[PDB]
Amino acid sequence: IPEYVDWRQKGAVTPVKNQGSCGSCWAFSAVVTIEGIIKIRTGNLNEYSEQELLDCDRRSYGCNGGYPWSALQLVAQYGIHYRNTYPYEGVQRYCRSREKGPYAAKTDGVRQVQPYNEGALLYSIANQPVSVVLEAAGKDFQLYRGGIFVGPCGNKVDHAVAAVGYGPNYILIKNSWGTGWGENGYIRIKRGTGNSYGVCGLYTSSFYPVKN
Repeated sequence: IPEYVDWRQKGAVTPVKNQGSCGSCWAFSAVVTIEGIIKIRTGNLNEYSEQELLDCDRRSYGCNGGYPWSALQLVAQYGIHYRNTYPYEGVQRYCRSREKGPYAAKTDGVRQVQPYNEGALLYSIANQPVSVVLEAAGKDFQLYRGGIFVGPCGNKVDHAVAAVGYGPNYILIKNSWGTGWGENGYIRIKRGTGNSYGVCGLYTSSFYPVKN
């Protein structure tokens, strides 16, 4: 795999979003990976609906938190609508998939990266954007403005985001806190520290969609 990957340069990443106060990060993370794999497989970059996953993933807890893997399982089992059809409201409401016409996109399954393995995560990122988790609670992450982030941070993961690239010393992360946070909404997190958790627990739990 190459020394640098940046899915933004391949036109496979949509603009940075702001989830607001709702604990919907798991839905935003999952959508980034759907947006990416559909561009990779079909050539078209579309925005898909975080709100649909928020409303309709019965295994998750709406704005109280959730699971990227169940959100991705939902998209493989049913499908997902365009963001424009099902825009983001920042609050969980009734599942309205059936009232909004046919699904826009569908995937075929979900896979997990082997946890606590930096190389396995980089291998998956070279193939597509990947949903990852990290510890965001610390003020250093909250206040991050730029540069390759080394912490301080623990490994008590609490926030789902998407890995969309990497380089020799970092993994490139698309956050869902708007374009005013970090590097126009992105963070570069240090890699290669030899800690199997990853910096801020980045290697704990990573999933990606499968599309034939």
